Amino acid sequence: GELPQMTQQLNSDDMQEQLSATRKFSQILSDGNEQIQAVIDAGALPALVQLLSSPNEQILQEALWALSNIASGGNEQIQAVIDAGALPALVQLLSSPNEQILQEALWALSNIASG
Amino acid sequence: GNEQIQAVIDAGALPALVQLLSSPNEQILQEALWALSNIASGGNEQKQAVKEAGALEKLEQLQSHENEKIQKEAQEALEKLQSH
Repeated sequence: GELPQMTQQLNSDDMQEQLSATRKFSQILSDGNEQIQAVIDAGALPALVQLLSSPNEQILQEALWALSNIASGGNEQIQAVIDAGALPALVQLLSSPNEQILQEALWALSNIASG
Repeated sequence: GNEQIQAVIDAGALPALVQLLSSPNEQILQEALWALSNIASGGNEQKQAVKEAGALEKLEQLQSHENEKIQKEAQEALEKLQSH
């Protein structure tokens, strides 16, 4: 008269979302990427992004280009422009019909994300 | 660096990405791939964003997408979600 007591009932469940970034690709040299931060300026960089809210695609793209130069510069630079509401800018302009503006927005925000 | 994603994720990376992760325009989708992967590789469970976006399945799918650029980076994006 044995008492067979071996109940296998365990909830085998754990999440697989640990700390892993696994690579970051950023190879670009526009020359002066850091230098413009050395210059600093009174408010060129916050202006660069303020320009992005204009109704002129060409002002957008030229300023976005300047953002991109800085955004691909480093963390020290991205956070300077992010602080001016840069995020708002590229995401709003994503609603533009101009599909090259979309990708450029993504490109610049990917730059800042890579900081 | 690290905590910039914290702001990007709040700004609304997903509203754009959820739509355009299916974009037929290479330049857009290939850019979106890095925009997604670069934020997904964050911390403080930053990777949740991809789950809410449901981009996981897109990635796996895009890995077999004829365009090799997307194909390669589509899997690169999974690397940011996974953890070994």
